[PDB]
Amino acid sequence: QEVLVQSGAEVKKPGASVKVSCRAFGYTFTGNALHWVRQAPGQGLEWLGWINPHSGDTTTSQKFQGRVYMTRDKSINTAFLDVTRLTSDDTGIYYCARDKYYGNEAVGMDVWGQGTSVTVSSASTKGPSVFPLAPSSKSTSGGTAALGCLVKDYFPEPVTVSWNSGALTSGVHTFPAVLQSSGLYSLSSVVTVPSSSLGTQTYICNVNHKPSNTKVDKKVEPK
Amino acid sequence: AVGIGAVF
Amino acid sequence: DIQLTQSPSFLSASVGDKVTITCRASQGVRNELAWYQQKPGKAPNLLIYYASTLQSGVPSRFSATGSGTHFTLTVSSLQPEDFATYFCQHMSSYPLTFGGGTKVEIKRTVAAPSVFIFPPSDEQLKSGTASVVCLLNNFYPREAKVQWKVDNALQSGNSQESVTEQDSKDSTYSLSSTLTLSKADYEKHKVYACEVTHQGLSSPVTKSFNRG
Repeated sequence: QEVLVQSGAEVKKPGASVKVSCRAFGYTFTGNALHWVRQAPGQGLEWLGWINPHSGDTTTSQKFQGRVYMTRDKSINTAFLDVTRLTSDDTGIYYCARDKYYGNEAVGMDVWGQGTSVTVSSASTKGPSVFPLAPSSKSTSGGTAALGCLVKDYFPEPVTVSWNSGALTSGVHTFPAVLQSSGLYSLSSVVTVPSSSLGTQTYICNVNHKPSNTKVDKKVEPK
Repeated sequence: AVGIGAVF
Repeated sequence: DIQLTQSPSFLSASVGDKVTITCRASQGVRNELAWYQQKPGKAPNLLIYYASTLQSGVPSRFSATGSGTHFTLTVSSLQPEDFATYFCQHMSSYPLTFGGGTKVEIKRTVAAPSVFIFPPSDEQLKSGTASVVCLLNNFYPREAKVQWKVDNALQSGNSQESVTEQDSKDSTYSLSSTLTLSKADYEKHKVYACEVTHQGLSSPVTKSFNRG
C-alpha cells in the first residue's frame, strides 16, 4: 500500500530547468522525511537532499545548493524537485525515497519511487536509421546463423525492438543503447537461428520510437 | 544521525 | 564528505554459497548505516538499517554487522533472486553518501564466445558512414577483449562496446563491438577484422571480410 509514484520521463536542453513530482499513497505524507537521489546511467547513487513534508524545511547537498530545489504540496501529498541550470552531467534517473525517520532522524530509505528519467541534451528528437546485419553466407551447415538490425542515430531513449512482430523471441539479444560521441543513441539487436532457416523463414526487425512517432519494419536477408 | 525536524 | 568503499566491486558465487561483502567508511559513522539491493531497471530496496537490523519482509538469510568504520553484509545461502547489486549508505552527517556497490553474479562453467562479423549495409553506405559490427555471443566469464584491425592496423578510439546483463537462464554474456568510419575512410581500406580474446578459446579468434 505504501508507495511513491513519480512523474514521467523528461528531456530538457542545457541551461534549462526540470520539475519532477512524487506523490505518496498508502501512508501519511507528512509523517516521514523524503529524500531525492539520482543515478547516472551505469553509475551509482548520489544524494541530492531531503525535505520535511510537514514543515517544508529542506537540507540540500552543498554540491547542489542554490541549483536544486525541493518543495511540497501537502494537499495533494506531493513533493517536487526542481533541477535548474541543467547540463549533460544531470542526465540520469531521479528517485524520491521516503525515510523510516525513526527518532526524527535518517534511518534508511524504505519506500522508493519508480524513478524519473531526465535527459539533458541539445540533440533533436530523431527516429532511428535501421540497417540490416545480414547473415553470413558462410553460416554453418546444419549449424547456427546470426543476423540482426543496427538501430542507429536516434534521440531520446527508448526504442522498442521486436522480431517478426513478436513471433520470434528466443535467442534475441537487444543490446543496451550507447550514447555516441555525436549525442545520438545507437544499439544493435541480434538473433541466432538455425542456418537451415535462412531463406526459408523471413526475418523482420520491428523498431518503434515513440518520441518521433516512427515505426520501421526492416527485412533482414542474406546479401 | 542527521535530522530535519518534527513530522506529523 | 565521508567516502564509503565497498569490496569486492564484483563478486562471483554459486547458488547456495555463503558470501560476505564489505563496506568501509573513511570516518566513523557509528551504527548509522543502511544496506540496499538493486536490480537492473529497478529502484533500490532497503535490506538493513542501524547497521544490523533487518527491514520488514526481508528474508532471514540476510544479516549484517559492524560499527564505526567497518561493516559487512552476509547472505547465508545465496538464492537465484539474490544476484544483484548491493549498496551501503551512511547518514551520520551531511552529505549522505553511498558506497560504489558490489555486484554479485552467478558462476557457471566456462563458455567460449561464438563470434560473428557484419559488414556495413549498402543502404548505410549511401548516407556517408560505415558501421562494422562484431558480435560475441553467449560467453562466460565476462572478461573479453575485442580488437579491430583495418588492413592489419590496430584501431583505437573509433569503436564502442555494449554488453548484456548476465542472462537470467544460462548465465552467459553477449557483447557487441561497433567500429564506425566515414564512407571515405571505409573505402580507403580492404581488410576489416575483429580479433577476440577469451579464456574459453583454445586460441584467439579472428573474423574478417574484404570490403566489396
